[PDB]
Order: sequence, then structure tokens, then C-alpha cells
Amino acid sequence: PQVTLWQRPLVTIKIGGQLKEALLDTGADDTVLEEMSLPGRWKPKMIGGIGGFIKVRQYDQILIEICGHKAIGTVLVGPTPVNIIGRNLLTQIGATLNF
Amino acid sequence: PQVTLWQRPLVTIKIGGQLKEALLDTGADDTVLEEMSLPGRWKPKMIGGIGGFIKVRQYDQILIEICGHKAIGTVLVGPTPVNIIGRNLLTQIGATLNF
Ligand SMILES: O=C1N(Cc2ccc(CO)cc2)[C@H](Cc2ccccc2)[C@H](O)[C@@H](O)[C@@H](Cc2ccccc2)N1Cc1ccc(CO)cc1
Repeated sequence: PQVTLWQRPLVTIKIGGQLKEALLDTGADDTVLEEMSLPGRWKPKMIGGIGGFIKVRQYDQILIEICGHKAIGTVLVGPTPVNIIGRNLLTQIGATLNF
Repeated sequence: PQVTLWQRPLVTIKIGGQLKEALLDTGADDTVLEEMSLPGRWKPKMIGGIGGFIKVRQYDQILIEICGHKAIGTVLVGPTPVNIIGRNLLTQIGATLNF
């Protein structure tokens, strides 16, 4: 799916039987995601980006549906104010930054 | 220029006769950039993302060359550990997130 709209390319993601807006974060290397409803079987970690380091849960193997398209990947669940989709997911949906 | 390489789409940008690695961050809305020497003419501000809020300088009208291509835009110079290229710049180089 092409997504330009000279604005934030957000995609309705479907993780842990849930749906939220995801900020296509081609900048991040993984798909972070504000706290949500995910089952255990994950690993505790912390990302360090702009402002400070937040705590998230590396959920490897999460069927996140972006753009009505199935896409499993590592979703980090933490206190992030946005559902970040990094390369870990831009590689499953085949996202490409052509400019 | 198409950039997938299932990894971080970094691009050597040339801002104010300067050059650094820019993490193509379609997630951000503007082009943040670790502290550096910009062409003056800017305003003090602070972005609030992952971890906390960092302080940057909205440098509006900065000739940032991405992919050997000239591209003026708003480069926020602050204590960011990376040169983020948000939509503000993904709209000048005509970037498109297709997956
Ligand atoms: O912290 C941000 N991370 C941090 C981050 C770390 C780890 C992951 C998962 O691996 C994802 C995101 C990225 C930028 C960055 C990456 C690495 C080092 C330094 C910076 C991201 O790529 C960017 O999209 C937004 C995400 C965001 C945006 C809004 C609200 C919450 C989170 N930010 C913050 C940001 C804020 C404003 C601008 C300018 O508009 C740019 C970035």
C-alpha cells in the first residue's frame, strides 16, 4: 500500500486481538507500542530514544495487522504514547521509503 | 531513491555545510538532528517522544541534502542521539512508504 498524504502515515494495526493507530516509524528498528492487551511469554527491556529510555516488553511473534495485511513481528509494549512501527515490521509488510 | 535493505534507511544529509547519518524516521513529523551548526535563524522548542521531552531548535529553511539531493526543511537541533528525518523532510524529497 502506498502511503504519502504528505503527513503521518499511520496504519490501523491489529495486535493481541486489539486495534490502535500506529505511527509508521521507519526511524525505529522495531515496533514499539503503548501498553496494550498482550499475553505473557515475552522479555522485559528498555528503549533509549528521544527524551530518555522507556520500558517495553519485546513481544516476539505478534500478529500485527497493518493495512488489512497480516504481519507478525516484535512489538515492544511499554509506556509509549504511540504505537511505533519500526523496521521489524516494515520488513514484513514490505514497506519501502522511495523519495 | 528507494530504500528498503530490511534495515534502518539512513541517509548522509548535508545541513549547513555539515554531514551526519540521518535515520529516515517517517514516524516523526519533522527532521530532528543532534546538536550541530545550523544557519542561525531559528527558535527554541522541545519535542516530547519516547523517554521524555528533549530541547531542539526549530531551524526552518535548512538546505538538508538527502541522497545527493538538495532538500530544505525544518531541522530541530537538540540533544538527540540521531539525525531524525520526519515528514517535514519526507515531503521535500517526495518519500513514500509503500508496503
Ligand atoms: O523517540 C522517538 N524515537 C525513539 C524510539 C526508540 C526505539 C524505538 C523502537 O526501536 C522506537 C522509537 C524514534 C527516534 C529515535 C530513535 C532512536 C534514537 C533516537 C531517536 C522514532 O523513530 C520517532 O519516530 C519518535 C517516536 C515517537 C514520536 C512521537 C511520540 C512518541 C514517540 N521518537 C520521538 C520523536 C519526537 C519528535 C520528532 C520530530 O517530529 C522525532 C522523534
